[PDB]
Amino acid sequence: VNSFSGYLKLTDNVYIKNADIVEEAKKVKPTVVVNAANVYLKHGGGVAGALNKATNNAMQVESDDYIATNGPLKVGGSCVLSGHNLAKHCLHVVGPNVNKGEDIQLLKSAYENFNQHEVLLAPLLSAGIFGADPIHSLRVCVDTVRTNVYLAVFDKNLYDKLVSSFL
Ligand SMILES: c1csc(C[C@H]2CCN(c3ncnc4[nH]ccc34)C2)n1
Repeated sequence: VNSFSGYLKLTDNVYIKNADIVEEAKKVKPTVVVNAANVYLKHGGGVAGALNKATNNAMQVESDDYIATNGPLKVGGSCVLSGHNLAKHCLHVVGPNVNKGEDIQLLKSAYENFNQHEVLLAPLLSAGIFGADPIHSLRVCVDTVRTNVYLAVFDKNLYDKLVSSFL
């Protein structure tokens, strides 16, 4: 028994809610919150810019040191950094950017990173400003992640659409 509240159960291991991931994180303080990162860990908008603002820019400061030491992530890759005031850890995961010509099959690789963590609070990936279809994306999540994932969907019309169209 964990502390997530109000989620709809989609499968044995996937749960969903119409919620802002930042508000969910502040309330639950989960072991792992997933960020929808880019390869440079430049947190400008969407999930990344909202989480980072909620950390008072501490996430960006930590991220810039990570990049200076290690170089960029791979599309489909991830790194574990601090969760600051939002979670114990933040798993920064890079989904493909279809508006950069990046292969959408890399979305499955991106979700595979979630399997290294028993429980996660996460958004939908190479959703929002990353330009992917949020049906196909939910489907890849369900068919790839085997650990327990709590999805926070910010847009109400996407959520109602995702739930009503979920096979
Ligand atoms: C509607 C318009 S763009 C879009 C797709 C993604 C971009 C923003 N995303 C979030 N997901 C969960 N919590 C969040 N909090 C802030 C942003 C956000 C999903 N949904």
